[PDB]
Amino acid sequence: ESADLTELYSIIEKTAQVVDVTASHDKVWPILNAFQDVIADSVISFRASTGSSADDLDCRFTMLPKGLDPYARALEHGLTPKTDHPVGSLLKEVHENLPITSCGVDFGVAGGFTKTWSFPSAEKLGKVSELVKLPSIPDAVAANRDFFEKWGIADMVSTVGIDYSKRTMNLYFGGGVGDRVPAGVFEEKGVRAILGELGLAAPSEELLKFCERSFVIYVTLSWDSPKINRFTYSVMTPEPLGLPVDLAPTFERLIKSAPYDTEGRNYVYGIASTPKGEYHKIASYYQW
Ligand SMILES: [Cl-]
Ligand SMILES: [Cl-]
Ligand SMILES: [Cl-]
Ligand SMILES: [Cl-]
Ligand SMILES: [Cl-]
Ligand SMILES: [Mg+2]
Repeated sequence: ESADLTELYSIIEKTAQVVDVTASHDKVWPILNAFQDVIADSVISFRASTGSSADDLDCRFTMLPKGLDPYARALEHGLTPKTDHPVGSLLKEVHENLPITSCGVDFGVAGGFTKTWSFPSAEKLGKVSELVKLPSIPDAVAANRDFFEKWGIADMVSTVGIDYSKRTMNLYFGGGVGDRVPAGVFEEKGVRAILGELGLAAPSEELLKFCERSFVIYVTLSWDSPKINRFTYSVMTPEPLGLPVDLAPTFERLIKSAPYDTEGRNYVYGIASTPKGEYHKIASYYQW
């Protein structure tokens, strides 16, 4: 399957160029070699960003099997260094104490290994009450326990992302046929209240219209701040050109001119609110 990795690299290099990023052969090939045994059956997607994060393109391999510890694999191959910071111990704690059924890894095509993904199945979700007991959890989860309880989302953790490069964590809520994020989270009063409570930028008119199409949210937390770092609404659609947003030129190019067919496939779009403003994300699915 060495020639398979060669085609995949060639797709990664070109897709990077579509969004004005240059892939690093020296960073990406070790990752392809490290995960060669799980790439064929993985879901592979490319995620572009506006704002500061526009300087790299993320590549994600998801739906990786139970029995792969993707952080351990990255450590084993020297793709990321050992650390005593709790970020390095959280994955194992989450995998034991939340009903995780598959996983994933995430890398910048220029920057190298950045994140792991831990996925419960939609039929049985994770709980904030179990997260707050984990030795390596950010203190900010319990520090915002009021927020998760207020908005009725504490028992519907649907994905955990761990970013080793930034020392942040993402908690997703909602998705698939699982428990639903309450409707009030997506109505204007709710969007204003949430962003206000979290000290984030007041929602734009574009964000309000986008929120009407959303049923997945995720919260970004860190170990070094008691405050939620950002709040992101997500929308899944096979017609991203029809989203009620103005698309960045790089996003339009990724939709229209990727080196592969996404005919029919869903894209995943996000709008992140921070204390300074709104930044967008779009994921295109190469292998599904
Ligand atoms: Cl993110
Ligand atoms: Cl509801
Ligand atoms: Cl996103
Ligand atoms: Cl998203
Ligand atoms: Cl910011
Ligand atoms: Mg259910």
